[PDB]
Amino acid sequence: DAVLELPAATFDLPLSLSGGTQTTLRAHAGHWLVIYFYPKDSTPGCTTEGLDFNALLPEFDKAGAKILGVSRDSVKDNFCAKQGFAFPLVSDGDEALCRAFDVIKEKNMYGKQVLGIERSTFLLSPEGQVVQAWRKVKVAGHADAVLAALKAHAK
Repeated sequence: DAVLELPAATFDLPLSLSGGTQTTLRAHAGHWLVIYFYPKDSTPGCTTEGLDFNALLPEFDKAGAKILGVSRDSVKDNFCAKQGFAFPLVSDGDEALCRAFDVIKEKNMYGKQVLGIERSTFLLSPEGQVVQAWRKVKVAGHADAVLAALKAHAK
């Protein structure tokens, strides 16, 4: 079965691409979609997770999937966004997508409780079913694990 049920409206939330234009999940209907969420407060983790997926992108493509990286623009490095991944990065400006996937969590930051993204990834089928989820992700080996899961489901 599916491991998560998304509200249908999630699929037409307008998502801002790092370049300025927009996309939606519906635009990816018909192929597998990996959606990974990353917190803003860890630039090295952002960079590495993104570069790992970038290195595997041709393999993802052959296995019938696209990748979307998602975070939320916050006033509180640009280094990660400046890397140039060959898959889209989106800024979820109002946390609508993040909240749909339930990835916004409370964290303690030096005393202060704050809201932040819990690093998490979801694999969606060509028809939009969430077939597998990963939460509070350890970056090491993660992109490989997601690729392995995709091949197990799609083949």
